Amino acid sequence: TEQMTLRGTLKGHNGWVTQIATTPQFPDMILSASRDKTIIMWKLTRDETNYGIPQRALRGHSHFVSDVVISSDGQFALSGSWDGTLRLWDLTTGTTTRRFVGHTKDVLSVAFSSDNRQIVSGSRDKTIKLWNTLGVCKYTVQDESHSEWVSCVRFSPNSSNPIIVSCGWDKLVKVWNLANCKLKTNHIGHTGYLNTVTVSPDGSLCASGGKDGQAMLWDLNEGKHLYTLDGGDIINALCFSPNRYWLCAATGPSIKIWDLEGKIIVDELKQEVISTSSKAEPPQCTSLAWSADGQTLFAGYTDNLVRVWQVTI
Amino acid sequence: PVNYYVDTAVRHVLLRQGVLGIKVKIMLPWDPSGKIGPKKPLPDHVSIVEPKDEILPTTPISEQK
Repeated sequence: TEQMTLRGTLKGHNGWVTQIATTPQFPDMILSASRDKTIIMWKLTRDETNYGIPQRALRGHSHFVSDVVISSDGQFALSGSWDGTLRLWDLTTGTTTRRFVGHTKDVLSVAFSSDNRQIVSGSRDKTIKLWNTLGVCKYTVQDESHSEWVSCVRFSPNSSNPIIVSCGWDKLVKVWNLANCKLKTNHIGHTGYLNTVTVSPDGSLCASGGKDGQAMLWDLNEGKHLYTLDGGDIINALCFSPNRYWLCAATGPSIKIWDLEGKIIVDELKQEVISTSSKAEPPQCTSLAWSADGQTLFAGYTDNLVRVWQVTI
Repeated sequence: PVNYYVDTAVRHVLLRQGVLGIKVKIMLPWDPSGKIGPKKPLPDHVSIVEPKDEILPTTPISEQK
């Protein structure tokens, strides 16, 4: 079966990498966020000396940047921050065209709609919130929301079932109808708080995880439970492959992949030892992205680096 | 905190042998709203909210509206 190998590393940051984002429109570009308050745009290269260079940096947020996402045309990017404000960036000039305001705490995740005509967000303020791209808020979920911090929000990629999924510190996963503005279904099972939720590109399955170290699968349209996978110590991020039936997870200092035909671990990715006089000797992995080609993986870390892996035979 | 938790007065009284002094000081109770005392707490009085009503066991289930 297929096996990963280390390609190279990217060095231009002064705090933990918080997220990475990519598109099929520009395969020599990637974009990433950090606790150093700024978003970096990278020029990738196939040169033997170093795999990429910081090309531009976006500087307008006043605390940490928590989430970042790119428009399907590759012209614009959207981001949230621990300063409680949400911003839309023109990637050609490196300037914000609009600013979104109306949360009263601290913003943990954001997404674009699959048509890119609507925006959604989640926060420590306990409210999910919906926005028009002209910067005006359109609905607020309030009493039916999570009882604790809203950790994540995501859209289904398909057009024929317009719904969103979410996870929170009250250890529930919830599913919501877009046009009707209402809750559809709870899912219950996890013992710890939740860090992440994700959906397969065919629009069929969820995955979710957090402190309990378990990845659990769920149906989007059949409304029911599927099998549980033990990850290890903790789950920081999850993603599906774009062209294989694989789930991938970032788990403490290591990254891991499951082949879902026959439910088996393909490989686990680890770091060369730097001897350290304390517990948690290695730095942890914080975020993942597969390239639009599917053949290469980007991963971010608490040691201010992005590490790149290829597939091999 | 002395500027809002302590109430004070000083007075004189004249008796046949001369003047005596009186001084009075009172320390007020904290009153969150009601005007018996100040609404602002003392600077080193931290208080912790109690955890409630959790269930320890779980098993995976789904619940539609």
